[PDB]
This record gives sequence, C-alpha cells and structure tokens, in this order.
Amino acid sequence: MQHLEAVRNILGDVLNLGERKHTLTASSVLLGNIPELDSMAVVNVITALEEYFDFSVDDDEISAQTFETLGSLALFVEHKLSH
Repeated sequence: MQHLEAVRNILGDVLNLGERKHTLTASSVLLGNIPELDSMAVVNVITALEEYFDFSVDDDEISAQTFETLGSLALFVEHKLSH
C-alpha cells in the first residue's frame, strides 16, 4: 500500500502513539492493538483522514471493521482517490 504511511502518521498524531505508529505495518491491527483507539477518538481520526487526504469517506462504508488494521484504512482511501 501507499497511503498506510500517512494513515499511521495521522493516528500516531491524534491517538498520540508518537513512535509506536511507525513500528506497526499494514497487516498490523489498529482497533484493539492501539490502547488509545476509543469512542470520540475514532470520530477524531476519521475527521483527520478527511483533512489530510482532502476527501470524504462515505458513512455507509465507515464501520468498526474499517479500523480493524492499517491495511484496511490504506485500501479504503486508495479505492476512494482512485474511483
């Protein structure tokens, strides 16, 4: 993936992993693996994705299953800007 880097950078800022964002890969988990990935915190990272990639993820494709792994976010945003 391309965008996995900028996604983990975003979550490493918002959820404040700092360096821990940079030791996890695409096939690595976010929801459950990150202790900071919580209720208003998922809202916050979605908003941040919209900002940096200058797009909007559709409501009917944003799920808990979207934040399962870094590769999931990377794939979704790479489908958006391509389609």
